Amino acid sequence: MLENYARFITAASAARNPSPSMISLAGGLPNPNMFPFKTAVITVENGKTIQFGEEMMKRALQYSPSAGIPELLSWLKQLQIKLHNPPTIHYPPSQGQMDLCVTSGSQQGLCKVFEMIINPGDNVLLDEPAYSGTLQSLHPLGCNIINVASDESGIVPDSLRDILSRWKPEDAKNPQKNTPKFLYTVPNGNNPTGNSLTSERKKEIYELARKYDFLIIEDDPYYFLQFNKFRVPTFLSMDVDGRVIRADSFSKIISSGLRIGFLTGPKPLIERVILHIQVSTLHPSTFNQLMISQLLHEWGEEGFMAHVDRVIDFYSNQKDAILAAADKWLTGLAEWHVPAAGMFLWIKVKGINDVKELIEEKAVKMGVLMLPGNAFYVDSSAPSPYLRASFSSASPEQMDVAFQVLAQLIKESL
Amino acid sequence: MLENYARFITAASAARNPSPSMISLAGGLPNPNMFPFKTAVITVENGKTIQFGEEMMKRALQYSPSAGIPELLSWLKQLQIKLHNPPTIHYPPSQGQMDLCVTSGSQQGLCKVFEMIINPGDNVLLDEPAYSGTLQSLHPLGCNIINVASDESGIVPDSLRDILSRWKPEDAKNPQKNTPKFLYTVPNGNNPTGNSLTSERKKEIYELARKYDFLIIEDDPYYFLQFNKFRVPTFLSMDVDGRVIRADSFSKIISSGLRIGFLTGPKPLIERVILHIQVSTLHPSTFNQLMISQLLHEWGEEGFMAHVDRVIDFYSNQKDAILAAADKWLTGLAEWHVPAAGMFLWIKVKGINDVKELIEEKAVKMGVLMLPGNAFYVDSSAPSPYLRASFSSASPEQMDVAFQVLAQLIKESL
Ligand SMILES: *Cc1c(COP(=O)(O)O)cnc(C)c1O
Ligand SMILES: *Cc1c(COP(=O)(O)O)cnc(C)c1O
Repeated sequence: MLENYARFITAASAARNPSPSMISLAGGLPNPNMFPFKTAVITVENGKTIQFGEEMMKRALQYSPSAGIPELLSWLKQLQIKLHNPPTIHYPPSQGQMDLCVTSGSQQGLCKVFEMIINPGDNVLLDEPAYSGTLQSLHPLGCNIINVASDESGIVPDSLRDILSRWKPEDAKNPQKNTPKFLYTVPNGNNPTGNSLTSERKKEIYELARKYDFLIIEDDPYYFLQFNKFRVPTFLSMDVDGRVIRADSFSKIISSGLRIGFLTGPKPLIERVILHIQVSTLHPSTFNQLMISQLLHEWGEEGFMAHVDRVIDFYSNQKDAILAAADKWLTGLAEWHVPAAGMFLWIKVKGINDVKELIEEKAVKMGVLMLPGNAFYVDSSAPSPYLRASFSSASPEQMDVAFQVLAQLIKESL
Repeated sequence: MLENYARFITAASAARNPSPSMISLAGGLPNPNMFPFKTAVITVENGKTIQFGEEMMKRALQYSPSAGIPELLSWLKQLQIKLHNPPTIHYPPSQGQMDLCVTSGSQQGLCKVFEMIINPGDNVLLDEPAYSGTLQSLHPLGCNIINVASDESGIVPDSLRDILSRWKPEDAKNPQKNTPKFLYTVPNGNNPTGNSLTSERKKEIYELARKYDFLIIEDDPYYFLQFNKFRVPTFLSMDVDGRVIRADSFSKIISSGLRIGFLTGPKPLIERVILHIQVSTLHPSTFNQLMISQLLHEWGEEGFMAHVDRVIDFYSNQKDAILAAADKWLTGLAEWHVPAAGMFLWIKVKGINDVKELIEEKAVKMGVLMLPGNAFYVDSSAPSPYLRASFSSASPEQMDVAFQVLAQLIKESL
């Protein structure tokens, strides 16, 4: 039941109801034999070709369960246990028993989670600069976003401690005190900053979240792109309270265009999210789930982790290329921290108040496109000296050209 | 864009903002080279094979525009023009210029439309019995659902006229008065009833929508499954005012499991749906959209309509089969109408109050299920004499078996 999670949940979310030998005339499935696609053959780099014969193609073209197809869900649960060993797998449902939901990309799960929790006027916690997409999702919900200080190691727990001191810990379960519903964070390779939390910080933030009793929403699309070969423990692995909701993405690792992600957290909150899925998308593409599931079952955890290693090596090499181009052209004209994960470099330009002018007007003129930092803040009209540079795609030639131009422009703009 | 649809739009919906030079480092795309699927071949029955070579696979696995791929959108826009010729294609944006959105199933779009529109306390109109999935969607949004009488030709205009008589026409644009936001209907082959609106009723209803200035939400997943070979004009075809939002579905025709449908309507409302999508699913599967696009462009409008004709002929034979089975076993035991479209027969059992015990314990034993009517009403705890029978899949033999058992169980309680 919802009873320990009710203070977190909206009146509308709580109001949702399920909306999913034997000759049955009771179902509402169309006839699959009418669908025009018949068989599929899918090629896999140095891998086993995936084949959908006639009967698997009928499955793939047909409706399937809201939470995901059972083979994928089971594979992903075992993955989570192997990687995070969450203490909640062993608890009753009311106490936050770990559960998982395949979603249509990890943004879908996150959005349904924000929609589940937020009433207008609710207080929520995040560190700016934050992903512009999360900001635009929170804005129409009408909550006050309360900014927590961050630095090259993510959220500074001293700043969080100081923000929360405006309440008493005893206020949390008092329905008349507007204590924070949650803290939102991207712990690995934050977009735009590139910075990651340390485990020391995570342990410290987790104790605060216990002390003031709010949820941690751990949005982690670069979990599998950490450049340090030992991965940092997640909030999920330390979640003794069942207060963590985790969003994982295949968008950087397997495919972004396939729209397959997954949400993991306390069963009663996952159930709310699934009930919302049941009246919207109904489920993620059955076809794309079968493609991924067949790949992952043939790979095993081991083949999966080898591919992740391969992808990390590529991004590591790209990261070294962009840092060298920056060392070359931008030293003394700008500041940046080495990215700990992900695909972005966050550059603070010296001696210029707002950089938006410099990029939109002048850089474009020169055939170079960087992104200004403005859209990563709650007040995006405030001036910004930062720009986000992507290193996922550019060649070393193109990075060299891009930074000469940026160097030229920094200097000309004084 | 908004001011004259603002009256229909929630506060949250209107607050949403957009959330989507030879060298660009400004982009947020992962490298598609890292994704493990390299090429794909999908066969089409008596059609040309769909091939994703190396470069088209990279595109299929990558993010794409929130409203859909440009080639699917243009092909669908030309389809709507051919089938419906909406008055609205020539209007400026603000006055409701026709626009289209590809969605992850037609239900995603419907859900985003209800959410975009409804504030707690709002009045909405519809006819019961209605789709249980629609009812579960509306329930948590807190609106007053006002039932409109329907019969075997669908919504009865005189009932609509009488209900609306409780409001003044000139209160519609009074912000302080709570006139109906919209009429929701499924005008071909309503699930569960199988009945369809006639064009005369459509004209009448449209004129009422104009008089009381509400929107029509035309949810039309069986439009391509009409058993009269000449299709009824749609609300979209007569939409001089730009007050019609139309949801189309490929689910019954091409594939339910690919999660591709689309929404047509006034650009300012479609714009609101898109902005919601940009912070949730982001877009529908690029892979699935490209498979469908290749299919449709190769077929052209003619191959598409020939395919549709074959699906109608198939379902039309199932309809005949289930009707014969009904005549054989149920004459003088039940009442039903012949379905005008869709895949359901709706049966009233005579001389019984609630079928729920009759089916969900007594008939399950003999190995037969049909859906009790309760879930198709706003108050599902009320007793129902009705059963919904699907004819999409069962063979004529299994139909005989189910109606034999049904006939028997009714005898055992007459
Ligand atoms: C890349 C990324 C994602 C992934 O989006 P999906 O919906 O999983 O495709 C989510 N959040 C951030 C901040 C990202 O950078
Ligand atoms: C079958 C059906 C649909 C189809 O939904 P998709 O999201 O397009 O699969 C929608 N509404 C009703 C009433 C239906 O019966």
